[PDB]
Amino acid sequence: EFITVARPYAKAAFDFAVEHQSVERWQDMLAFAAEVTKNEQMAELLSGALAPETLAESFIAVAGEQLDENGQNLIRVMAENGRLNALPDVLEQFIHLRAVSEATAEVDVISAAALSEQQLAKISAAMEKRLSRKVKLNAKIDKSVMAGVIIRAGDMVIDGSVRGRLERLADVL
Amino acid sequence: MATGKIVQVIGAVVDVEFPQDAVPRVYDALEVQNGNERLVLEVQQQLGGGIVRTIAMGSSDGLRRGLDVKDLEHPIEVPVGKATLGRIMNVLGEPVDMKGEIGEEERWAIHRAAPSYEELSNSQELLETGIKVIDLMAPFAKGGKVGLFGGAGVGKTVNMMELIRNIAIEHSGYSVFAGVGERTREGNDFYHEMTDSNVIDKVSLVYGQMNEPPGNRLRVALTGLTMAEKFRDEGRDVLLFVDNIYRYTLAGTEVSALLGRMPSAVGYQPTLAEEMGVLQERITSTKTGSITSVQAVYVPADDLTDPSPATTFAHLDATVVLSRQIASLGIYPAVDPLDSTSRQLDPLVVGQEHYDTARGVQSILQRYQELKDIIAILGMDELSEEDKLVVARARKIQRFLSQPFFVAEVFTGSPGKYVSLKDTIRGFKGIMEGEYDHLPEQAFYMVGSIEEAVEKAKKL
Amino acid sequence: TGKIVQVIGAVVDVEFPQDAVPRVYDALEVQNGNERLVLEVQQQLGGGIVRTIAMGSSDGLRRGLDVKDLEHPIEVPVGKATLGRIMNVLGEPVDMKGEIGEEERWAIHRAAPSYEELSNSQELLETGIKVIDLMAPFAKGGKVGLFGGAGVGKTVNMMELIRNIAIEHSGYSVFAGVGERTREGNDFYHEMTDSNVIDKVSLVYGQMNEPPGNRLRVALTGLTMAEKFRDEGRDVLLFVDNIYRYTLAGTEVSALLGRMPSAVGYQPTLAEEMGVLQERITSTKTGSITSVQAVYVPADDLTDPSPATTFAHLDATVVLSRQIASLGIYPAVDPLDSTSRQLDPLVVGQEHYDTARGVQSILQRYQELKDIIAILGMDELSEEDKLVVARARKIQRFLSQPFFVAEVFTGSPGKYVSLKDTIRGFKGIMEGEYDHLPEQAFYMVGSIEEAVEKAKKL
Amino acid sequence: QLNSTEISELIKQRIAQFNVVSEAHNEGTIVSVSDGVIRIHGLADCMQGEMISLPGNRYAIALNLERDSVGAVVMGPYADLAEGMKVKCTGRILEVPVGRGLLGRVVNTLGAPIDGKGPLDHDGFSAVEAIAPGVIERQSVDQPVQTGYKAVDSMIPIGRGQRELIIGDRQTGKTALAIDAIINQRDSGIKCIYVAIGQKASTISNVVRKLEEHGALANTIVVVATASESAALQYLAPYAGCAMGEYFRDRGEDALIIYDDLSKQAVAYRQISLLLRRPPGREAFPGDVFYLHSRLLERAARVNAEYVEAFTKGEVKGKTGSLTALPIIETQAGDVSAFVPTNVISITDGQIFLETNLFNAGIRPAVNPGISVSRVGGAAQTKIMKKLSGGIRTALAQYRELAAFSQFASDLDDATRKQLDHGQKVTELLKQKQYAPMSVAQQSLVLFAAERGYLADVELSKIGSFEAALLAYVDRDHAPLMQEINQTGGYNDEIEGKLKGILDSFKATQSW
Ligand SMILES: Nc1ncnc2c1ncn2[C@@H]1O[C@H](COP(=O)(O)OP(=O)(O)OP(=O)(O)O)[C@@H](O)[C@H]1O
Ligand SMILES: Nc1ncnc2c1ncn2[C@@H]1O[C@H](COP(=O)(O)OP(=O)(O)O)[C@@H](O)[C@H]1O
Ligand SMILES: Nc1ncnc2c1ncn2[C@@H]1O[C@H](COP(=O)(O)OP(=O)(O)O)[C@@H](O)[C@H]1O
Ligand SMILES: [Mg+2]
Ligand SMILES: [Mg+2]
Ligand SMILES: [Mg+2]
Repeated sequence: EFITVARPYAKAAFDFAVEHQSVERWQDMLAFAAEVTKNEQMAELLSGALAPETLAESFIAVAGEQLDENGQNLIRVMAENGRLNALPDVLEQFIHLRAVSEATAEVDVISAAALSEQQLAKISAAMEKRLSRKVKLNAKIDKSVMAGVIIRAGDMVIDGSVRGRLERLADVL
Repeated sequence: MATGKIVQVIGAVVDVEFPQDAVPRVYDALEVQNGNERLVLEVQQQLGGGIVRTIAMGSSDGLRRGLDVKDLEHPIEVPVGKATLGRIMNVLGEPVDMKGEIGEEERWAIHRAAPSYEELSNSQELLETGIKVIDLMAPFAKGGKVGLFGGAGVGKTVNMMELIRNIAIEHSGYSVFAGVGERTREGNDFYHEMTDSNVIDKVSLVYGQMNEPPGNRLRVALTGLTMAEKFRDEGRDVLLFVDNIYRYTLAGTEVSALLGRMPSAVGYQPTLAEEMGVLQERITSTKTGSITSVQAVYVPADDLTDPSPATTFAHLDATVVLSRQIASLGIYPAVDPLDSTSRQLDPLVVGQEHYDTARGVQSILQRYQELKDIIAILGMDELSEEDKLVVARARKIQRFLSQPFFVAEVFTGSPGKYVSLKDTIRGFKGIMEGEYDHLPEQAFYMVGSIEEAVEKAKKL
Repeated sequence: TGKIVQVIGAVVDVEFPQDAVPRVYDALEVQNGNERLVLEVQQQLGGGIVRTIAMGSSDGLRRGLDVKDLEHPIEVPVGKATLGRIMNVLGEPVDMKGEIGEEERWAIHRAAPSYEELSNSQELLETGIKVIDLMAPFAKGGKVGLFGGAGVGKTVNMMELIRNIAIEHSGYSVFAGVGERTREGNDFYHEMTDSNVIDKVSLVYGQMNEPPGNRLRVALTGLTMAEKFRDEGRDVLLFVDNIYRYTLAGTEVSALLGRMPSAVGYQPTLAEEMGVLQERITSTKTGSITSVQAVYVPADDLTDPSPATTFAHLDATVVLSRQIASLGIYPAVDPLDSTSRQLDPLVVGQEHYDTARGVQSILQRYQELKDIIAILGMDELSEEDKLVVARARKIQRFLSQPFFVAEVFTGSPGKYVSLKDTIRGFKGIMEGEYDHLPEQAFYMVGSIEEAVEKAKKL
Repeated sequence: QLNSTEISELIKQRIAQFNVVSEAHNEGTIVSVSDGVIRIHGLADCMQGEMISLPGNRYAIALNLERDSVGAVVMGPYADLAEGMKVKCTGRILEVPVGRGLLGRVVNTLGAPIDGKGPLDHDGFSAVEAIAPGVIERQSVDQPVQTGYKAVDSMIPIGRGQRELIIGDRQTGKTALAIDAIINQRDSGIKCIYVAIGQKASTISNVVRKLEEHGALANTIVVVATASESAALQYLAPYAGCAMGEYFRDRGEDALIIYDDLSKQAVAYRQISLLLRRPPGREAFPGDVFYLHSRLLERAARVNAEYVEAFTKGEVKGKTGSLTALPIIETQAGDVSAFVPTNVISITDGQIFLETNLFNAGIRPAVNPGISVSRVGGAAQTKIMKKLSGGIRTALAQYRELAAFSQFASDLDDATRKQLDHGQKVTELLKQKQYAPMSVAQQSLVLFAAERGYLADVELSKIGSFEAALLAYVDRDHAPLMQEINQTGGYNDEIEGKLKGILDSFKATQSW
């Protein structure tokens, strides 16, 4: 897993994209690179011991979607360090650094049944106060919980479900 | 043209990267200009793509990253043949005696495969060394291997000097001396002794001195073996002297540690017994020629059990054990007659005469060892009239095994002696059978042949 | 201005802006909840990260806390104001009295005095202990070390040396408790306070309850006060309660600092971490430090890397052994291993030297006979080897002595034996003038007259 | 999966332009600081062993040249350093002041004066790391170097150009013997060098004070690397000392170098290796710790007159040079099998074994003769000493063979009891007080007294007073014979007759 070795590359790519006000182009470029990493044949080549400046060039060849200077340079650095497989995580941490920079968040709302669209309005209004960030919502439905709602925002959760109330009563006794 | 570049230098270990077509094979030799001076690297491993890890055969200091490296497309190969007699060479076959270019006609790679079991011939021609005790107690055939075991200061190196001199002067045989991990003082002593004794023009010398990287000290044994094999293929009977196996094994331990291999029984490389078998199995008597070998082997801390001497034993055909106690009493060669042994000491090969004489001597000394402590506690005047005779004859036998060497003349000024096997058996049999009960003990000390004991007694 | 990014046991990793990264040994600070935690940085990793050791309980630290960079190393009160008061490794007062009225504060990391400034002294120091100042006399301004396993006497001996040297000495004194019992620290503090000598002793205590950083730096905190008193021109006593804990605390933290283990799991920098401390505890032309150090040896193994590297840094080495204590012979000094740089004919005179070497020769000759005695019994000795053995056993007894600080154990009153009075007794025992007395006449007595007087009662 | 100094802004630089211009291969920037090792980024033209120059006036030695990093060790206090500091590669290797003017000075491993007596008067600089003279440039060692100890000079001779290991457990006289070997040269024409590794400074000050009391300090160089100095300055100190001894060797003079506890250079090098993440060997020592000591000790050589003429460009003709080494090793619990002793016992030409049982039993210097060896042997002795030591060797060998019965000696026959009580007396004869070195005339006189049976009737308790009385007697009555032996070492029927007469008349008329 590359959660840790991806942090420096995502941070460098984001700090560069900001200087040039191209964050969106960089995100799409990384999203394409992290896809070419997943192809059946390319994932074979990435594992075999090729010399870095050969693997990097064969990888560059498969992408005209990369602005020839700054995206290809990132590919060449990651290739020199032997980390092209880390791109699918560079993408996630780039999206994270962006969401932080623009003060945005994305809340999952899980319920036994879909909400009335006034509840959703008040939920978003409330969370945009719990968090400084402008919040999207993704409503989701799960009939294990049977009343109330779960609000999950990052690693924080608010366990408003009655299922939670029951399991939390059982353990008082 | 030069097609590689250095990418790491960590001590003696250098990494070089080539385009993935031109990757050198293992054991290939590379070359680079370390300043105004050339340096050659031996490939040890092909790892990853294009990169190759090597051991420098020389001073690693002064290497930059990114130097151009040129790959010779052959292993380290050395000059061979008659041109090398009387010269000194390092592991790369360059002269280090300042007499200039070698004059080679042919070069051989030092890495080659051992003779098949199909090509060997068993032979039982006993070498005659001219040393009383080694000839009597530890006979060895052509194509055999002999190990001189002992601590420090017992006489391995001068015993090998004397064997070289005797074989070169009495039998005019060619010899090769591989100074694995040589002490430069001893190498200079050896050179001057061989030129003074006038044998140098029948010995070719290879020196990997101690002050050199591990790879030199490891591959010098193979350079010497390659010269010996070139002489063998001419149909000769060469004799190969390895000045210490123990330093061959330490050089292997160093090399293995540098490459980062996982260590084994007492810090020894994992490949110990395979390096030893690669060395020792090229020394054999083929149908075309023969390589005999004498090998000094230091036993550290007297234990005989740590992996180095423990693994050498599997290959030797005879063992001569030297003790410092015997040496301190002043009876050089200092060979212990009761612990030294040979696989060839049986009547079918040495004949009942020699076998009987050797077992007789061992029996007399083994009985004297019994009697020593009765002599200590009860005094000698209490011994039987037969036991006092056994004591006198054991003491005379014990004196008569000592001998003055031609190369020890620098130590004591006494002139050296060469003693045939016939005179050895005749003398020891005469002693054991009472023919000399009338001579004093000291008439046998450092005497040489038995007639010289009667010539000496008159002077006493 | 920095963030915590890892917390592994006692070591904390902090991330700073690229232009503000602290220097090595600078001290940081964190608000560990309702607390203030001081971190001392050990390594500058790359990229603005810095790796630190916590001077306090590491529990409760979250990631992402905010740490403040104090731009100076750890600094302790020092000088005359710190006298008679107990202090933390951080120089904070630990007795319930008020603040320390110090005028000046010193950083605890310092360079050793130059080779040019050192001084050497032949002036012998006298102690009430027969065996010490016979076999291993030591001199004013020099180093002494007591080596022993667990529970053989290296604290009682140090309290006796305190009693015999420190009360009868005018200058100030410093006692550093490094990773030993807090019970003993309280006992010592109250003994001093109840005998009204506490106003001449400065106490630093970093006992075994504390986390590794305190045990790691408390010895330097004590050396800094001893060095201040030295440089003022005075002459000082420095007692260290167990210097082994100072390297053990380094071994506990080494692997977390990401360093490869050495011979027996010890840090790779053992000899340097030990030398950088013991090279600044020395006397100089401007003033002198006399020091006694207890040195624990683990598993009674005198060849363990830590005692082995410590031996070289001491003038007089006193080696205590369990096989002597189990005989009830206290102090359990092993006279065939105790030694001193001062034992020379030129320094202690010919009579003292000659008696010491005679004692060693007899005791070694007795060691050589212990196997034949074990197998074949004592009746197989030559008529004079029996004499050697009897005198050796008498000498073994006579090296025992009662201590004023051991009355709590044996009830017998302490004895103070002058040097003149002990070389005479040993000359007597060796020359044969006391063969008539039984062995037990010598056990736990002072001068030799007490032995001839004790024989009358059996 | 762990990073290798791929960090945010360094990566961003490459994002901006991957093929960064070749701005300067001459310089780089510190990226890490810890335990005296710094990692440097850049320095494309660094060479292994090269001196790198830091802020202040400080240097580092480039030891690891890797893919995008140089690992270098700071030669001094490192805590001042900080990430981001700029650094330059000098084209140089480490050099040290060298010359005749160093005699009588105390210097640290960089040759800076540390005794406070003012600036050095060196004759130029010499590289610390140098190759030893080849096989063809040596000459056989056949000149004695006198320690003044009856135990050593008779039975374990040291010759000019030898390498004699002193090995034993702690506190057995390893330093006392080596420093008596230096004091004795005070008027021998041999320059001395004493390099102290990892010792505490107040011990070096004390041995310098003893060298100053006796006449020895004006003839010796002291090189100091105290316990608090960084590992690099302890590991390089022996090479600094050897480079100063080679100044004399290469110019037709004789020198003697005493490396104090090389077992503490091996530990400094182990620390440096383990901090650079190099593969640990046995006891965690690095792989090439044999190659560390081998290329140090192979510099102690005797060089023939032709090499000296070629080196000094004709200024010195017909003189051989020589450098003698006496490395010291410490063995924990008599374990000569450990990784460091088992290498240095294999490199050297001899071994002096100091044993703590002899040291306690009163035998000082506590040499063990049945296990010590000198491979040069009699070639390094004056012929009188060569003649007279032959009987001492066997007198002690038979005694070692009979020793077991010493505890049953009442039972023995008188024929062996004479051997046993002669061995005890010759063993009592080799004891010797410290700082009392004997001239060859005195050693030969006493060994003659012992060999020819004159001690056959002296009681064992009195051997020392016999020896002292004999030397005092000889110093007044027969001063010319001593002055002859000391000057020539010869041995003739005449010398033997005169010695026989001295012993007869002394044992007749004097008393002890
Ligand atoms: N020939 C001698 N006669 C009497 N005493 C001696 C003799 N040689 C040394 N000593 C004493 O032995 C003690 C230890 O000697 P020394 O310090 O030389 O040993 P060492 O091996 O260097 O110890 P360390 O390992 O601590 O350096 C010294 O105090 C010295 O006085
Ligand atoms: N036969 C001999 N005659 C005289 N001296 C000898 C003899 N054998 C060995 N020696 C002495 O032993 C010393 C070392 O012997 P050497 O063979 O080098 O020992 P090692 O086997 O350890 O190399 C030499 O200096 C020499 O003086
Ligand atoms: N001089 C002495 N007389 C009597 N008993 C003693 C003496 N010295 C030590 N002991 C005994 O040894 C025990 C060990 O205590 P201590 O000296 O504190 O060991 P440690 O050195 O580990 O602290 C003491 O509690 C006491 O029982
Ligand atoms: Mg040899
Ligand atoms: Mg205690
Ligand atoms: Mg010493």
